[PDB]
Amino acid sequence: ITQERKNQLINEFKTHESDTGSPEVQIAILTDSINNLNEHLRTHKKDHHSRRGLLKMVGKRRNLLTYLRNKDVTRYRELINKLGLRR
RNA sequence: UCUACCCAUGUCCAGGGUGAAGUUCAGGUAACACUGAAUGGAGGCCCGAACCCACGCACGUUGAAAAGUGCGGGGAUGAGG
Ligand SMILES: [Mg+2]
Ligand SMILES: [Mg+2]
Ligand SMILES: [Mg+2]
Repeated sequence: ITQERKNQLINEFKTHESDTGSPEVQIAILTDSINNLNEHLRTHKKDHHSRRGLLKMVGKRRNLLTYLRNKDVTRYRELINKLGLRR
């Protein structure tokens, strides 16, 4: 467990001090879980059930990224640079 | 001392072509795949002298020669000479 990743990408674009539901925070946590799960699948190549989990996370993260991009174009660009995404 | 195979140690193979893997960059996707370009220089790879071979024909047949010559021919970085 890491609230580290919360308090980092809360404060970058914080609505509240104890913001949790910011797209920033969500996308960041998704990015952390995605990347963790990828390295599981490097080892456990034929864990297909878990891999469907990955594809759902990826789809959530994409949809939240498309949401920012349409909402706040600058705020989107700051998030993808810090996480190191492309889209 | 010919020749067959082997062992040790040397050496030879003008030139030209083709463009494997890999790599890089770009694209590419959540990751990979995958795509393009450049690079790269593989091969009992290609064309072709030396060299090695001996497919066809002619000639020769008391020969220039007890196996050759002429004109073409095959291999030519290899299980090579
Ligand atoms: Mg050859
Ligand atoms: Mg040749
Ligand atoms: Mg000849």
